[PDB]
Amino acid sequence: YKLDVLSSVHFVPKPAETPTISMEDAPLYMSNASSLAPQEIYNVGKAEKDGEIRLKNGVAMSKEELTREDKNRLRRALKRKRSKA
Amino acid sequence: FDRTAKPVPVITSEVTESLEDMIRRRIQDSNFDDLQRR
Amino acid sequence: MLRRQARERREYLYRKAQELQDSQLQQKQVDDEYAATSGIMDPRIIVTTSRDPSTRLSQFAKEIKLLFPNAVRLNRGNYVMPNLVDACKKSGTTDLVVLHEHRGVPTSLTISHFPHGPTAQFSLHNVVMRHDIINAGNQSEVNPHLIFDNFTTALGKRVVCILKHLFNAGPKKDSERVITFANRGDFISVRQHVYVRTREGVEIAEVGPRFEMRLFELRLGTLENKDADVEWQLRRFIRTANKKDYL
Amino acid sequence: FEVVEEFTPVVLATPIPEEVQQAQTEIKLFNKWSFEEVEVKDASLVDYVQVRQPIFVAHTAGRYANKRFRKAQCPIIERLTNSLMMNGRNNGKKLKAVRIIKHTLDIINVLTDQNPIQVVVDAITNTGPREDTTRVRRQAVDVSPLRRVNQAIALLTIGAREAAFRNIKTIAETLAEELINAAKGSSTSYAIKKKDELERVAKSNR
Amino acid sequence: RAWDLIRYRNFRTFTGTERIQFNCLAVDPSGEVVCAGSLDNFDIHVWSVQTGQLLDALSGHEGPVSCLSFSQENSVLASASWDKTIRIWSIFGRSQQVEPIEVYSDVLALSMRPDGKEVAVSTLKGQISIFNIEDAKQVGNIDCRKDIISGRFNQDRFTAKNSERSKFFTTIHYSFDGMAIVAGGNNNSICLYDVPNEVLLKRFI
Amino acid sequence: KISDLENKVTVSAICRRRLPVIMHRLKMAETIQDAVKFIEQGHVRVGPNLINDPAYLVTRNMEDYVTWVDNSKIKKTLLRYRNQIDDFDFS
Amino acid sequence: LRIRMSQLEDALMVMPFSYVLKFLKFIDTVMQNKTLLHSHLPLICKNLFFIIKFNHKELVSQKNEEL
Amino acid sequence: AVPSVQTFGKKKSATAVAHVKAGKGLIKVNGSPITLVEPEILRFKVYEPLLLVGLDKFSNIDIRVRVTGGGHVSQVYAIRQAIAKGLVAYHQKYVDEQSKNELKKAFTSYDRTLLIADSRRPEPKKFG
Amino acid sequence: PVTLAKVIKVLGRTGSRGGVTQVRVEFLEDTSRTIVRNVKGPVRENDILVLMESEREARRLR
Amino acid sequence: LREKAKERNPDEYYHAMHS
RNA sequence: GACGGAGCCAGCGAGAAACUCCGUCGUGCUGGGGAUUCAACGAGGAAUUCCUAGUAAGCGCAAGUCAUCAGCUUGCGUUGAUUACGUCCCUGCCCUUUGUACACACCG
Repeated sequence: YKLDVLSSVHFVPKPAETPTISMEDAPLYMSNASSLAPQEIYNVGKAEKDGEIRLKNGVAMSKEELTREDKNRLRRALKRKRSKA
Repeated sequence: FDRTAKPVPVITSEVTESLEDMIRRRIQDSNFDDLQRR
Repeated sequence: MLRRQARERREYLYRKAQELQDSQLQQKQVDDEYAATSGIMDPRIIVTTSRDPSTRLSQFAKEIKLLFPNAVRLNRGNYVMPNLVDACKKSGTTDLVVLHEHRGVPTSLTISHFPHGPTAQFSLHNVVMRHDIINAGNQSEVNPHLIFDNFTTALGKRVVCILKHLFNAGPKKDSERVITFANRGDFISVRQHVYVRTREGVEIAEVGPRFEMRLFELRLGTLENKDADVEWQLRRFIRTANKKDYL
Repeated sequence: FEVVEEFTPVVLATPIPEEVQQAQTEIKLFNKWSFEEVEVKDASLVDYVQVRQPIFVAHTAGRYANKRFRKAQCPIIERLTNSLMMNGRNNGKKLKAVRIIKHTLDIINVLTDQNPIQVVVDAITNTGPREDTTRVRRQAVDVSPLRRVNQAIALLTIGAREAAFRNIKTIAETLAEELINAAKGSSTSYAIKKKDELERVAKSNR
Repeated sequence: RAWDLIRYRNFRTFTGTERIQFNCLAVDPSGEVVCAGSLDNFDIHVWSVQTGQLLDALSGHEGPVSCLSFSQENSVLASASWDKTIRIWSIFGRSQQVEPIEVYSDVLALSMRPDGKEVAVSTLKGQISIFNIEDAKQVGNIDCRKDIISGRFNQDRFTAKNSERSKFFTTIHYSFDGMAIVAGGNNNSICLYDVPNEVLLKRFI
Repeated sequence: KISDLENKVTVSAICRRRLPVIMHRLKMAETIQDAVKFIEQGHVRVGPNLINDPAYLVTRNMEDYVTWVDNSKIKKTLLRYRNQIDDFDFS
Repeated sequence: LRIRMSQLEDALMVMPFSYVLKFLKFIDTVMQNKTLLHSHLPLICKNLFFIIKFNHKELVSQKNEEL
Repeated sequence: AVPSVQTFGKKKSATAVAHVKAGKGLIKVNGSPITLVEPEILRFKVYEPLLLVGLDKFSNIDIRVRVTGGGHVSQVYAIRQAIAKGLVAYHQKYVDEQSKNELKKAFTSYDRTLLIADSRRPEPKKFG
Repeated sequence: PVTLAKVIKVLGRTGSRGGVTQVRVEFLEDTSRTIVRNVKGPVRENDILVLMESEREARRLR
Repeated sequence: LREKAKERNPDEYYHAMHS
């Protein structure tokens, strides 16, 4: 405040148990849950089961049903992800 | 008679081979005196 | 606007004096100009020539442009050095490069660092342009590797610090393009090559050009300022010139 | 009913010629052509051949090369004069183009009683080719109006230049006859010949 | 800082490398590019809304950038300064360009036509000048020095009429119809002008 | 640094930033007393704003743009002696 | 589907009007195929809307009652 | 003293100083009448302001221009700028500002270069 | 006879040959009917253009 | 002298100048 | 455009021209060319270099301030344009193919 008032062109005002009322809010009718994005609530992650591959696309892949050719490219697909990482 | 200043060098062949041997050695050792992000 | 420039120069001359005293006490890091922007912002370079340049000098400027990844060539038609430098500083350029010649033979190379210096002037010898090479082809413009050989004295480090900052930082590790500046008796041979990593060594190929540069003036200010105080100058009529070495 | 704004005859300590106050009545090129009656016959060339802002002399020092299309705002007469100076030896001298265009307009009036500036507009409109070809062989496609007017000026100037390059005819008279012939639409004008050939070639590769 | 008014959250924050003080701001109509100006740096910082990275810095002003605005339609940027000039920036497009227009005095405020064909600027001389963006020529000029009312301060030792403290408008804006300007400043007056013919409609205390 | 900040700060340093002190360095006024008269009479503007209070301290970025007011009779004298009074700029 | 989204709008923007009329016929053919439409309904909708926006003034010009 | 104003016009290195005072309509450039300025072909250029606003306003003033520096074209444009500027300044100082506004409006409507210096500060078109 | 058509939209990313711009134009005689055409010169929006043939449809010229 | 000419304050004002 | 008159406008730096007005000449290697009296040269092949605004180009003036330069180098001013300022179609050179990116939207 002090260095402000000396170097301010215009008027600068001086800056200023029991339960307390919150003077100011960040709206009342708004709900906290509605303020959170779907991604924030939940986002697809890695496989919980070791025999599954789930991508961020939301598709899970059981290794048993995967054919050999599909398994190969997926392994190579991961390697590219790991390589630059 | 005296000469005041250095003679400007002549880039002869045995000069050239010496410089390129130096250049190959640093690339062989990957010793580059280059700027890097900070 | 002129008042700001006048004040900044006084602060700058004070800073170098303080930096010079600190180094002398150490005698008993990167320079202040480049410390602020070292490795943060890539250099911005303009290459130009003297008025009514010969065709070869224009060609040589293009070659220097290709040498520097972030270089832009500007025609110097009727531009005045204050007008040139002021127009340059507004655009935010880091360095300015100006060339001279003699009957289509490049002669001198001067580098001035903005906003406030330093300015370094070089003299060229044994210049060999790539256009002299037939069927040479086009260059690679990747961020090249830099080689600095035989720079030992404090001035040599200063020449290194000036020159090093003209390039972009952080060349990728396996870049095939390398630029080398080898100091040999104050005569810096400038070479650049493209190399291939072979199973039993390294093979390099010249693409050109060749030229030898010698510093003869280094000044604490922009090239426009012929009033600026001199950091260092090359003495030629001194009795020890024929055997004295500086870099 | 009338309105008067001046109640006293005006006399200046420095004499001024009568033609100058007559010009104060209305702005006229070289104080000797009015732009009021000028209209562009072809709708397409409108908004690119600019004649609404009257000027005394071609010289304007207007800054028309900043934008891609400020050239359209330039008065057409300056465009002709500035195109006229060419071939290196004439570079640097627009004022010579100004004298040449003045003499050319005088010649146009002498040969043809119509307002010469209208003749220039007519010639430019007539000699702007409407389609031509592009190398692929060739394939025929059409032309933007700006590029039309640019060729119109260029071809007229080039025909005038080459015609009198080594001829007794001076630049003024060859330019004048080229403009007259182009305005008439006669094939005699070189620019109209080039227009016809280009459009014919486009038709062949249509 | 960027704020969502549906969910009331600061989803993004932008800052310069050296903590540059910002005094003016403008946002692209597409809501993808933001430009801010500073009173100490003289260069307009540009960030990407989606990424939050500094795209580049628009340099060229010899003075601090006083105010900024994007054309709502053409998306052209107009920048003003105490440099006594106005610069039109065509940031979008393969090629980059700057069109400087000189003005008689220091510029304080700038308003953009909703059509995006004209720009108005308020100068320290107390003038509202309107220019055609596509051609970059002046089209109208309005006086304001007489219209403004400024009261002598109790501490003033000089008369209000002789005073020069504030006869300029520090803020201006158009009417959405496009025929009026409301102007305000460090004074006791709000003046509403009628742009095509340069007269005062009404004045408010 | 902070240890410097302990001792570098001085009353003289703050007084150095006084607008009456500053333009004296800029040579607008012979003397500090001449300066405080001019500011009170209202001839000196910092940036786009007029200042009539001597005790104002100019921060560094505003240091460059401290100047006289356009319609100052003083400035009219400044351009007159050097013979560059341009009446269009009203100064 | 094979056309990349980044270039879809422009490909739909290059579309000639008389050709656009045929694209409407194609959408009709998709429509009798209920299952195929349901599989890829959203992508069809965006393309149709952009086209109608693209040539709205041309479509109103057409007076074919069958259309 | 006699009411008068002083102004300048700049074009490249050409600089014209125009001194305007109450008078009987006397234009002189470098001590010679405006009608004698050269080159003659560009003479109308310097007639341009005198002509646009009407010779009547000039009848009540005596006005003198001194030009130095630059070339003939730059000198002509310096003169025309200086005369426009001086007319406007004189009208404001000693005549109603309504006429001042009218003068500015007319001049800027025709060509803004009469009133503001047209300075081609070099700009690097190539970014960087 | 020659028709006049007002440029209504400049086409982008058309792969046209260098110096060639694809454009869409609305005929003046009938604001409805539209055609796509290939041009050389610098063109913009709101320009009018003269066509000998109103039947050919433009095709990418590579 | 050259430096004095460069970094001259255009705003500097003096009294004997009035003469 | 050549020639004869007239008219005139700069900025660098301390051991003017181009140009404008009026006249003559006249498509003839001529009143162009100026080498050694009156030559070659009448616009330049295959090819090839560069170039976007006070820019290309013309014009003169000044100083040789430790490298280089001696009718060559730098600097100063004067005169001052056409075309394009859009494209990845060809060529060449690069970047991406873990949103990672704090909301919405879009993507997958």
